[PDB]
Amino acid sequence: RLSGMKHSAESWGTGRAVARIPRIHGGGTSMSGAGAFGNMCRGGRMFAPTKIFRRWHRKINLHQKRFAVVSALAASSLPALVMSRGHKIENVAEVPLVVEDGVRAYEKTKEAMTFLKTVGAIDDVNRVNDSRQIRAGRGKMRNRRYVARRGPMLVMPDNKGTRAFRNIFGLDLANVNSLNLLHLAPGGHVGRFIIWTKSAFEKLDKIFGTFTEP
Amino acid sequence: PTRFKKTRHQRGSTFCGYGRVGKHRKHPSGRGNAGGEHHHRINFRKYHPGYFGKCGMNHYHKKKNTTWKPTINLDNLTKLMAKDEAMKAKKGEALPVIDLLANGYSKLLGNGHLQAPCIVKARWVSKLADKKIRKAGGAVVLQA
Amino acid sequence: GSFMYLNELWKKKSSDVMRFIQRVRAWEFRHQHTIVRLRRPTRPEKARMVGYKTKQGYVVFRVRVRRGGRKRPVHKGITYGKPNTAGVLGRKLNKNNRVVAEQRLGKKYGNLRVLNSYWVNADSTFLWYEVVAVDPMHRAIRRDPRINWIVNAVHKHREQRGLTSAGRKHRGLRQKGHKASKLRPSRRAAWRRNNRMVFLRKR
Amino acid sequence: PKGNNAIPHVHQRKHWNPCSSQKGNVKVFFNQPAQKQRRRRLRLLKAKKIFPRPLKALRPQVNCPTVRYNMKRRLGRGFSLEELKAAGVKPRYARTIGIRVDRRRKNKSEEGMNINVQRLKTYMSKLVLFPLNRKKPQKGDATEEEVKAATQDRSRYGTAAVGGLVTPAREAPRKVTEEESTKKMYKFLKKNHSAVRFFRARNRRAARKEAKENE
Amino acid sequence: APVPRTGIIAGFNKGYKTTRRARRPSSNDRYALPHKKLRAVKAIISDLVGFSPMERRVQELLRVGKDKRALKFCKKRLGSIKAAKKRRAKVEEALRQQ
RNA sequence: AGACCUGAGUGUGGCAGGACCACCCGCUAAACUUAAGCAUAUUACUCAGCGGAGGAAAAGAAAACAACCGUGAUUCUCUCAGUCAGCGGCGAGCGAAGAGGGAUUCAACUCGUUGCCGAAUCGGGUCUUAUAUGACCUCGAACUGUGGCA
RNA sequence: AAGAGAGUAGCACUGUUUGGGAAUGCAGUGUCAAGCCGGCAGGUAUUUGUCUGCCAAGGUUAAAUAUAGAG
Ligand SMILES: [K+]
Ligand SMILES: [Mg+2]
Ligand SMILES: [Mg+2]
Ligand SMILES: [Mg+2]
Ligand SMILES: [Mg+2]
Ligand SMILES: [Mg+2]
Ligand SMILES: [Mg+2]
Ligand SMILES: [Mg+2]
Ligand SMILES: [Mg+2]
Ligand SMILES: [Mg+2]
Ligand SMILES: [Mg+2]
Ligand SMILES: [Mg+2]
Ligand SMILES: [Mg+2]
Ligand SMILES: [Mg+2]
Ligand SMILES: [Mg+2]
Ligand SMILES: [Mg+2]
Ligand code: NA
Repeated sequence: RLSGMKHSAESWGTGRAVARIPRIHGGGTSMSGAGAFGNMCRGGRMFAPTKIFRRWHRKINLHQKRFAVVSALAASSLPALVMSRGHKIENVAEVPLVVEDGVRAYEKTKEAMTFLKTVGAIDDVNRVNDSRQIRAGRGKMRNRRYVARRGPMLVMPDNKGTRAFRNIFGLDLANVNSLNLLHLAPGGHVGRFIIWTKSAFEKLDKIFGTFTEP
Repeated sequence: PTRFKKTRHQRGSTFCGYGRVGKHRKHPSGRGNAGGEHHHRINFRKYHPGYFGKCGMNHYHKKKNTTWKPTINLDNLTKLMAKDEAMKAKKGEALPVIDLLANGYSKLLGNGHLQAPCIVKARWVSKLADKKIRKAGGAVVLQA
Repeated sequence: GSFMYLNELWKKKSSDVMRFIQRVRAWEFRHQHTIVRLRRPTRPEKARMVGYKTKQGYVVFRVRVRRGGRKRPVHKGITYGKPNTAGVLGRKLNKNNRVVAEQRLGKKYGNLRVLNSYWVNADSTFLWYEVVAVDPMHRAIRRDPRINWIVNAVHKHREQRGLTSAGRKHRGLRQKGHKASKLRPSRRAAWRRNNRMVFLRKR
Repeated sequence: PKGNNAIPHVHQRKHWNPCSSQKGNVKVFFNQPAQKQRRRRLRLLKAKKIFPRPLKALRPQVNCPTVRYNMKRRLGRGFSLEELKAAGVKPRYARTIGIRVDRRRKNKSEEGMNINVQRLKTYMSKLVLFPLNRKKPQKGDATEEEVKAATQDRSRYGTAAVGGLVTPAREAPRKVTEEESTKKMYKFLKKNHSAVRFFRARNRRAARKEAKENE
Repeated sequence: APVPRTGIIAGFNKGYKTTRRARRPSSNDRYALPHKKLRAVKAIISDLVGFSPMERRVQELLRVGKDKRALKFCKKRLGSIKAAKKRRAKVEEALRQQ
């Protein structure tokens, strides 16, 4: 709040053959008599300084938030929309993809990689691996040095049994009890590739309800 | 967002829509509601006729919890009944009992055509409402 | 007991005998210094009522203050600005003389802690109060569970911050409820509460 | 040009905004999610330390004042002395076994007292009350088996001992009698209301009429 | 035994029906009781110190027979009509008992 | 010649003084500005000035609300509420409180006074591994009342 | 069986402060209580009679709160 205004500056007035901008007092510094306090002056105060009570956050209606999550889920069941978003699902047996519950008992990362290759989901994780690169612009100076694309998302009935799937680059884990719209539609575009476990798949009817049953 | 404002469209117009004559100066006509009876009189009299002056008695230390008294009409009573109980209420049979206090109502008014007989518990009631509910086949029970 | 007779006698300050005693005492006080140390309080029943005990570490002083209103210290009586701010002789101080006597003793003897005070005498130009003080470094004070709370550093110069009985009086803290809503924690704290602009995260 | 607008009363004429010359007077809530985590962490730590005591002490049930909230019930500050005497517990002792005591509250009714007495009797039967020293147990103290079989109440309201608040039940559907179908309820209510409203005017009329009887 | 209420919102004894209970005794009710020992102590002191200049003026007015003027004098000094009436009664008693 | 009261000198053991001052407590205290002029009003019980603490400070245990089917120390938050409360050249403008949902909460104690006792108290010295809430001594303080019980 | 804080509370004048309006709080001076039918409060002034809630003029006290140019 004090930036650019910590000077005892004053306008010289008219009759001295100079502009009427405020000028710095004193002498013997090469700064004396220079312009001050103006948004057009060097070392001056900026126009409309930014404040911290700007409205950073937003409110959204509860029903509208639930509407968006439902719509983004229905889009993930259409293979045309999945391909249009950018995922590689040419080797996937069926959409939506549902696998057995045994993947929760894995403990070694090698087992997870073998499972991904079996169901044909390894093409998408390979696409994310190759896309890794250094960000362009000032962003690489602000703790955002690397960028990468979004791969498949694996949905589990709870927040357990994820030790073997963590550390795999290009894979995301989700909990069916709290689905995030920021993950279901990255960048605002629908059609994310989702792999379901059987236990999590069977809970969808109870969590969201039907057209007649609440 | 700053990219939808008129200022983006006005880059290069030199006047931003305020005119070569007249210009954009600071506080002509004064600040706030100044001049309500001098040089702004026509606006005030035309749009806010009852602004200047007093009216009525005063009430020191008003407690609005003492005057709480919401109202409901006779024609909206079925919105409080059970979803099943209506449509099978008859003249001389068992009838649902509605408590207005538990639903947040104080006085029962008598507008409209009653749709089903019932027994209503209320604090206050109008004379027309009492007549209509009695004719239909219901009753009013006073509660405090 | 004997307290009742002493208490009821001091409720007759307008009687002939009490006026005679006070008149002689006022003449004696007029010829002493502004601050005087006493061996014993002149109103022992009143002193014990406000927290004095006959024990080592307790002391009593008598302090003199000048009666009348306040005069604004403006050169030659000239005030500037709007006429609403004029006037040099008719305005009054916002704290009472009882607390002015306490603060004068406290600022003079910095090794003591002021406890309370009470009224003693008055005349046409002077007022006299007696102040009870405690020495916090004494062994008997530090080992007494009823008074050792005053040793803690949070009670330093409590009379300069208006925390005594006299200071509470002019702050409005004798009142409660609807008579003290705008000054109850403190006048400044209430003003800060009612005037700060609040920004919720999701407004 | 001003048109047809509301007259503004925005109330922003003091120095609240921080600038180069003013400190300002503002309050923001950027610490809201961090403080939410901190309060939960402290509650969890306190529960671990005081185990197995319940987090919340027992409290009574009271009626909300004013006609607007006449029909509601909530939790009070502490149990009254008359309630404690009826239950059979001393006030000072009751404070050591997690019962809140309020010496200012008065009953004024029997329905309220009976509810709160029942709460105390239910709680006293469910108490365990570990002995002071295990080697020598006193009278009315839980044995070792009850001590090891002990859990901690975590309910935010201490209802695991007694339960929720108690209100009268709703009325079932019934049949209308014939006094109910003939009585005029507005006539009955209005007459009672008028007795209080015109008490003074009626008294003056009677006094003047009585004064005209000096014969 | 407080009066039981009716069941309606208006009229005399209005309100919801309960079972009212009598007020409990308290230690605050010891006020308004006579204070015999306090009264006796005040009598001893009043004997010792005697009268005051204000009380002598009221004494003279009562002797002449100006009761209304005595009340006006007392009310100005004490600031309350109830306080003034108590002061006049006290002086009347003392004169009678002397 | 000797006590008591009041008042000095010296000696022994201690404390105060300055800094920091964002937040907090007490005092003192403007004008620019707005009112399209201006004097009451507003800016504002704010800036400048003086004094005083802490890790927080201040407040706190009803001479409180309410008028109900009644609540129950303090502090803070949403709301009550920019108020069909109220103040104001009734102009410009200003402006709270009870109640309700919550955060916190095993939260409360005490002196004087009244009644029964009447140095049982404090300081100093010595002893008990101990400047003990212990014991003994003390023409030291204290009956112009320190302590203990209700 | 007793008692519970007096130049204190109140009142008048003057000044200031408050949304507080026949006077919300406070300060100076004058005057100055009650407690064998007590005192204070109950948001329009006075006198009289009821009802309701509390019992001033001494003291200590964690947590939930601030850090708007500090360490
Ligand atoms: K006085
Ligand atoms: Mg500057
Ligand atoms: Mg710069
Ligand atoms: Mg123009
Ligand atoms: Mg022109
Ligand atoms: Mg913080
Ligand atoms: Mg200093
Ligand atoms: Mg410091
Ligand atoms: Mg300005
Ligand atoms: Mg102007
Ligand atoms: Mg001008
Ligand atoms: Mg300052
Ligand atoms: Mg403190
Ligand atoms: Mg203001
Ligand atoms: Mg008292
Ligand atoms: Mg304190
Ligand atoms: Na102008």
